[PDB]
Amino acid sequence: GIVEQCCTSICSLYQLENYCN
Amino acid sequence: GIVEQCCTSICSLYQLENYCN
Amino acid sequence: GIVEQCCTSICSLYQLENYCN
Amino acid sequence: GIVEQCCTSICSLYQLENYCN
Amino acid sequence: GIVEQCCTSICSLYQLENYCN
Amino acid sequence: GIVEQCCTSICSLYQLENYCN
Amino acid sequence: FVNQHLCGSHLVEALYLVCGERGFFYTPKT
Amino acid sequence: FVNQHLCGSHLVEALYLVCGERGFFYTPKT
Amino acid sequence: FVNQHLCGSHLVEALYLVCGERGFFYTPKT
Amino acid sequence: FVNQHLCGSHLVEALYLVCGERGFFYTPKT
Amino acid sequence: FVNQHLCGSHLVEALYLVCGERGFFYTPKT
Amino acid sequence: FVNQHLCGSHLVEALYLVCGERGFFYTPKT
Ligand SMILES: [Cl-]
Ligand SMILES: [Cl-]
Ligand SMILES: [Zn+2]
Ligand SMILES: [Zn+2]
Repeated sequence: GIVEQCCTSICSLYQLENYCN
Repeated sequence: GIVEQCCTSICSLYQLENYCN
Repeated sequence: GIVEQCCTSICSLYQLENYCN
Repeated sequence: GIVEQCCTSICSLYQLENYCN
Repeated sequence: GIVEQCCTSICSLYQLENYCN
Repeated sequence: GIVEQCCTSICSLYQLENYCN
Repeated sequence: FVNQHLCGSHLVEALYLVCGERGFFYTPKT
Repeated sequence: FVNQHLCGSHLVEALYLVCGERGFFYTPKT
Repeated sequence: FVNQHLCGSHLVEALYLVCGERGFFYTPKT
Repeated sequence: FVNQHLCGSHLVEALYLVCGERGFFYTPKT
Repeated sequence: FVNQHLCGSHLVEALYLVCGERGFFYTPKT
Repeated sequence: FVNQHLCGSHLVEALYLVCGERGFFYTPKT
């Protein structure tokens, strides 16, 4: 999930958009 | 400048990127 | 909505709780 | 203290009210 | 008080220091 | 750098002023 | 708890604290 | 609600949220 | 742009930033 | 240091940074 | 990404997220 | 005042606080 993607690993701003509505 | 523009108007992450090192 | 209400008026943590998953 | 209760361990929002005035 | 002064006017870190424990 | 000074080690508010313009 | 006046990111912060591990959805008007 | 780890500035943000107008004390030494 | 570790309230702050008006969901359980 | 214009949670943040391990009290009018 | 309305420390936060390891400069008018 | 660990966005928040109007640079690579 986002936490694994972005906190555990790293993610880009672009990846963070995956979680927009 | 960017500080005033973001606050009084709006700004983009793309504009904010110009202030990165 | 909750975003507008909390900012233009006030809101409660109890109202904010309705937006939890 | 609050740090042991809430940072070291976990605490609820209700527990955090213990530290209101 | 300090909360109102910092928000409606301005305040200094030196004034804020008076609220430390 | 600031990160070594202030995050890795600790730094004072006064030290943080070293990084003002 | 007290009533809250929360704009912008402060709302997302408050939602984060209130919801925790449940998470939340942030849905502004739009 | 939930239970999370709240440390540092995040703790004091949470206290601000919970307490608001009442105010609070943040006293890490205990 | 860059890739950093974004955890907790900082993650949701980032989501707020990226998504804004669109809104987002923060769903740590997945 | 510079003068500060600090509302809401930003004050609690500034108090947190200024006081550190001493902690602080946040006492609004109310 | 969406357009941003960012005052005070929220701008520094947005710059931090956008720039990451590159860092940034914050240069207000003033 | 005090000495704390200031990392990440919290560092840049502190810099914003200390420097304000003067502005600052956040340059983690050094
Ligand atoms: Cl604000
Ligand atoms: Cl953190
Ligand atoms: Zn943090
Ligand atoms: Zn704010």
